[PDB]
Amino acid sequence: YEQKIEELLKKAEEQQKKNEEELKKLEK
Amino acid sequence: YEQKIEELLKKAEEQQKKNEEELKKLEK
Amino acid sequence: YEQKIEELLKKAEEQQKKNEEELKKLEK
Amino acid sequence: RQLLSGIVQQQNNLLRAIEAQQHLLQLTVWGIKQLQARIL
Amino acid sequence: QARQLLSGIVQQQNNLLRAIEAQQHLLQLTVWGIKQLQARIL
Amino acid sequence: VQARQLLSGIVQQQNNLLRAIEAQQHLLQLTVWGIKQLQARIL
Repeated sequence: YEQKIEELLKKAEEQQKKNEEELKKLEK
Repeated sequence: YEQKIEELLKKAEEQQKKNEEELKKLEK
Repeated sequence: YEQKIEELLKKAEEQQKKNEEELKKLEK
Repeated sequence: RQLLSGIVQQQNNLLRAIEAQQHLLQLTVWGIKQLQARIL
Repeated sequence: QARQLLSGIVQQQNNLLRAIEAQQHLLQLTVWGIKQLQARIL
Repeated sequence: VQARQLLSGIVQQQNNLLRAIEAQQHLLQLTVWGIKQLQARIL
C-alpha cells in the first residue's frame, strides 16, 4: 500500500507542474 | 468515521465519472 | 504533523470558499 | 465552461473526504500514544 | 478554448481521488491492527 | 475570457489538497511503523 501511495503522489506532483505551467501559458 | 469516508469517496467517484463524460462532450 | 495538516486543511477550506464565489460570479 | 462546476464540487468532496480521514488518523495517532504509554 | 488545462485538472482530480483511496485502505488496516492490540490488553 | 481567475483558484486548491494528502501520508507512515513496533514486541 505504501509503495502504491507514493507512486500516485509522484504522479500527482508531476501533474500539478503540468497544470501550473499550463496556467502561466493561459495568463498572457 | 470509516462509513462516512466510504460515503464521501462513493460520491467522489461518481462526480469524477460525471466530470469525465462532460469533458468528453467538450472533446477530451 | 497534525498541526501542519490542520493549517493546509484550513487553507483549502478558504480557497474552496473563494472558488464557489468565483463560480457564482460566473453569470450575467 | 459548464464543467467548471463539477470540478469545484469534486474539490469540495475530496476536501471533505480528507477532513474525515484526518479525524480517523488523529484517532489512531492517539490510540498508538496510549499503547506506547502502557508499555512505558 | 482552455480545454487542455481542464483536461489536466480532471486528471489531477482523478490522481488525488486514487491516492486518497489507497490511503483509505492503509488507514483501515491500522485501525484494525490497533483494535487487535486493544483486545490483547482487555 | 472570463473564469480564468476561477481556474487559478482550482489549480492552487489542488496544490492545497495534494500538500494535505502528502502531510497525511507522512503521519500515516508513522502510525504503521508504530504498530509494527507494537506487534514486534508481542511476538
